[PDB]
Amino acid sequence: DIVMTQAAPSVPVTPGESVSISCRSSKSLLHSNGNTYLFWFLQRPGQSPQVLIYRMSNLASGVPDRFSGSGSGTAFTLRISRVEAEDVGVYYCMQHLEYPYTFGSGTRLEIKRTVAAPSVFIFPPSDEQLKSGTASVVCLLNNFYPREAKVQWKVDNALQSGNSQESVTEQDSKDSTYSLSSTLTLSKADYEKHKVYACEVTHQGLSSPVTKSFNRGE
Amino acid sequence: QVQLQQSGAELVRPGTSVKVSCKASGYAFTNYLIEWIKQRPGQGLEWIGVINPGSGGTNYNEKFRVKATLTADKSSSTAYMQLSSLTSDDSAVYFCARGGGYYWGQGTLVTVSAASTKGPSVFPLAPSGTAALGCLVKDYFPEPVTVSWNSGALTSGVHTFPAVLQSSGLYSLSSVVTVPSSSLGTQTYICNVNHKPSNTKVDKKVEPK
Repeated sequence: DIVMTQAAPSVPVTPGESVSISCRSSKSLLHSNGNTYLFWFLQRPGQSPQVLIYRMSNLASGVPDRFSGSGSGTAFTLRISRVEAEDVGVYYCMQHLEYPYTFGSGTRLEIKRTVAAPSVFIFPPSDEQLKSGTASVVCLLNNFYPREAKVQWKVDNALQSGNSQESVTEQDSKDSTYSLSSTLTLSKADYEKHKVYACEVTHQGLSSPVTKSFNRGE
Repeated sequence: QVQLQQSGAELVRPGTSVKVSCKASGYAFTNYLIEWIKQRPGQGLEWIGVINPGSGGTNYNEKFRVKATLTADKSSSTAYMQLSSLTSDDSAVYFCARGGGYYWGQGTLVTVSAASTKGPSVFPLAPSGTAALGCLVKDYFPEPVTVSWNSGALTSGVHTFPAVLQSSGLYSLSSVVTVPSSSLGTQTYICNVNHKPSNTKVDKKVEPK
């Protein structure tokens, strides 16, 4: 088969600047008809892929003129000029010369915005959930940048281990931030043996960790 | 305007077969090829194969020759992909695309599992000049759950997080929204949760406690 390689799993770009995304093939994609059968696609989160460039260097119908493609037959570059916050997503190359058709592993475009510390919020378990016998304590880290952020749970000031789970959003297409939720799960019986619940957050935008907390029963 | 409409999400048992469809409209179905693509969760694109709906001719990626069968019905402008001997490795989103990749179907999620369907419990994340509130959608199977706010009227400031798979084998997700603190006494906030696999529709009002 033809192996397609994308050397960068991600590339950071400040809005307004240009970016190049590379792809390589293990065989020439040049056909004897003179065309090179290399395609570039964009895939936004939760959506189907969308074509950007066909036959290595041609802009597909309806794609902004800030996108361009070029290449040698075995090495290819997708160039995006004046990168916008909305350009976040994964860019894949694909060869359409020989069966089986094959795709590169994708390059995520990460928008480099100003560093922003998270706005932290803590939510105790609802009384509705407590009636059912379980307690979920939620810590929200909202609209921060960069992606990396650590959340530590403390119960009666004691650091927790093995009982939390985190989920992170995709980079926002307008403001270029991430949000994160951490859930600490205990039984209702164990939740009621402690008074203080806190989430401590570490992030580049904070000079020292931020803690949000509540006392059970307010 | 062209459309490739794919069949809905499928929860299917291991060892069985699943048949997904891709109905074309807005163009002459028999004049263009249909290609099939697999995307494992959080992973890249894998090409399965292609069919010419006019001739019935097919080509398969060797990796899918045993598992996949591509067919097309000219009378209903529908392309079909059947996958056999299903394993958890077949759990993925499958896309159909018109040859060349300008037009694509919306994808069909296939979950291969012997686990039972289970609807979620929805709990409020009550708000404490901006306030955050939300809903915790707990203990459901399979994916997906969708969440809207105020029947779709509230979209700004909403973040619906990816679901997490718990140790129990059940999923959970949270959806949050930030709103002006001044609105908490005058505006009703409702999270509309839909878990189509279990026919669960919950419209939970989230109030300051």
